[PDB]
Order: sequence, then C-alpha cells, then structure tokens
Amino acid sequence: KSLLQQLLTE
Amino acid sequence: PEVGELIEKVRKAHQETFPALCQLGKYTTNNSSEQRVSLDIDLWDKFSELSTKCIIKTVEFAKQLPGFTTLTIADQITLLKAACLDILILRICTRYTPEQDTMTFSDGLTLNRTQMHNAGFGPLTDLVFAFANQLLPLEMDDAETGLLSAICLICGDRQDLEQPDRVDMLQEPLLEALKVYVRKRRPSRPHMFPKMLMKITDLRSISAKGAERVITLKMEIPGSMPPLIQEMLE
Ligand SMILES: CC1=C(CC/C(C)=C/CC/C(C)=C/CCC2=CC(=O)O[C@@H]2O)C(C)(C)CCC1
Repeated sequence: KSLLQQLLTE
Repeated sequence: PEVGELIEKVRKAHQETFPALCQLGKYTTNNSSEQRVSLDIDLWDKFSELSTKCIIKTVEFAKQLPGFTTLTIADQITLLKAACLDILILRICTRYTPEQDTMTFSDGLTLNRTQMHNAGFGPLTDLVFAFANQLLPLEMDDAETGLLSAICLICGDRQDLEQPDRVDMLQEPLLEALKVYVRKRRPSRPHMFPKMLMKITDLRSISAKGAERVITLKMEIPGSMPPLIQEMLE
C-alpha cells in the first residue's frame, strides 16, 4: 500500500 | 562457473531495464540551451516525468537481481531508498556524449550541459559531468555497469536493515563476479576492479548533495515532487 510497495509486490 | 551465470543474469537485468545509448532515437530542443537560469519549467517538466520512469526501471532492475526478492520487503525498500539516486546518476552518466557534451534519456531526450543544469541539476551539473568524463577511460559495458549498480545497491551497512547479515551474503558473489569479469576483459590492468569500486564513492559524494538540492528546488517549482520521487528521498 505505497508506490514503492506496490512496485515491489506486483 | 556459477560466476558466469551471475554475470550474465546481472547483465540482462541491466540491458533490459536500461537501453544502450545507440539503441535510442536522439532528439534535442533549444530551450535555455544558451544561458544558465535557476530553473526552466518545461525542462523540469519532461525531466521529472522521465525520472519517475527511471526509478520504476531501477526497481525493475533490482527485482531481477539474484536473491534480492528473498529479502524482507522492508529491507528491499531500505536498500532501494538508499542507493537509487546513485544508480540513476551512474545510469545517466553511461549515456554521455563527449563530442556534444550531452546526455540522453531513455526516451531519446538529449540534453546539453546548460539544459541539464536548468532542468534542476543546478549546482550538481558540473560534478555529474565530470564523473561522466571520468567513466570513459574505464570503458565499461552492461555487465560492469550492472554489477557496479548491484554492489552499490546490495549494501550490508545500511541503517535500519533488518537482515544486515543476509544482505552481506548477497553482495559477496557480486564483488567476486565483477573482480573476475574485469580481469578477463582487462588482464593488462590489475587495479581496474578497485578503480571501479571507488567510483561508487564519487556517486556518493554527488548523491549526498541531493537532499539540499531537493530543498532549494522545491522552492522554484510550481506544484510538488511527483509522488514516487517523493517516496525515494523523503
Ligand atoms: C538529486 C535529485 C534529483 C534526481 C536527479 C535524477 C533522478 C537523476 C537521474 C536521471 C536519470 C533518468 C538518469 C538515467 C535514468 C534514465 C535515463 C532516462 O532517459 O530516463 C531514465 O530515468 C533532482 C532531479 C536533481 C532533484 C531531486 C533529487
């Protein structure tokens, strides 16, 4: 649930 | 053996997330290519949007690195926020054209020095340019630039790392892979591997001046940092 985290889980 | 595969796996993560200078349709503009202003807003506009894409590409690059995705998410963020500016400076400096004194972005955008200054490098402009010139003698290819980035990235000594010990384990084959790779390509010259390592220090010296530019910049821009770029410094 943060740009970075979305980027990292997708 | 297993070394070769690491080199090639790191070379690919770099090739795929970062096209070579010559794969690119170049194209300039004449915006403040003459006089050094404090900031040109149209330059800043293209540049900032480009940078959101770089940072995405740099995350993509990281995810393809052996073992990186096994680290906790929190570690992965910690390492990234820490090295990402450095990587983007290296990356862009790998796109320098000495003749034109220019740098080319991944979409083709090709800015001379004054323009780079005016899109927000400001004080850092000259240091970036010097670093880019000091790279040329090194003659680095994709595997070296990729490895060097992986090494800056996978650093055991970051503050707040939850598994420093595991990060260190990851970084060891990278160092080695680079050592042997550089020796292969340049047997004549033995302190080329260290010469390369030490380039991370110049990256640091420049990226460290980062936050203070972020401040004096936040001032002369209209809105505010694009969200993702906010996430990486702030
Ligand atoms: C220190 C600081 C910075 C960051 C400067 C920055 C992000 C430099 C890297 C630029 C870049 C993109 C390098 C290669 C990667 C790409 C090339 C390309 O064509 O698109 C790709 O993103 C500002 C902008 C000066 C203010 C904000 C804090």
